[PDB]
This record gives sequence, structure tokens and C-alpha cells, in this order.
Amino acid sequence: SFSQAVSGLNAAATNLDVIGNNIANSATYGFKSGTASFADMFAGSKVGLGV
Amino acid sequence: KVAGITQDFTDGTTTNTGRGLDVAISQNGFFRLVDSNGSVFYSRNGQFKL
Repeated sequence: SFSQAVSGLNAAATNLDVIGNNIANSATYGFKSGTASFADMFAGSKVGLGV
Repeated sequence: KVAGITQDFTDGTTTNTGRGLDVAISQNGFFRLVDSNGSVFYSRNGQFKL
């Protein structure tokens, strides 16, 4: 439906923000890079819910 | 002759919202609520605030 698509759009935005952050901070001296990890959601039924 | 109007308590679709204070029962049940006068009501809408 609309909810799964808008959750996918919302979760593919932090996955670009944390890459833009690394691209920006790839010149400093004490930095440790970061990443994100996703996981699916489920209600009581068998159809999915989003991400 | 129209007999009577009846509801339908089929479970709806759970939809993801994202905010903090929101709950959703996944099987049968209701939340219990009290007015400022003293009667008790039973609800299923789960939007809560302080």
C-alpha cells in the first residue's frame, strides 16, 4: 500500500545521510566511519508491514 | 421492515506511523478510559498525548 512505500522512502534517506556524512568527514584525523542496518517489521498477519 | 444495524469487528490493517505514543492491539481487546465525571468507556483508537 502507501505505507510500505513511504517507509521504504523514509529508510532510504538515512542510508544516504550517513554516506554523505562519511564523504564529508573523509579528511579529518580521528574519525571512524558509520553505517546503518535495516530490519523488516511484521504485525500478527502474514503480509508485511514495511522496513 | 429494517431489522437493525450491526457493526463489524474485523481486525483492520496495522499501519506504521513512526511517532512515539501510539499503540495498536493485534487481537481482541479494548483500552479502558475514564471521564472527569466518573463513567468508564472502552476505546480502540490509540493516539495518546500528555
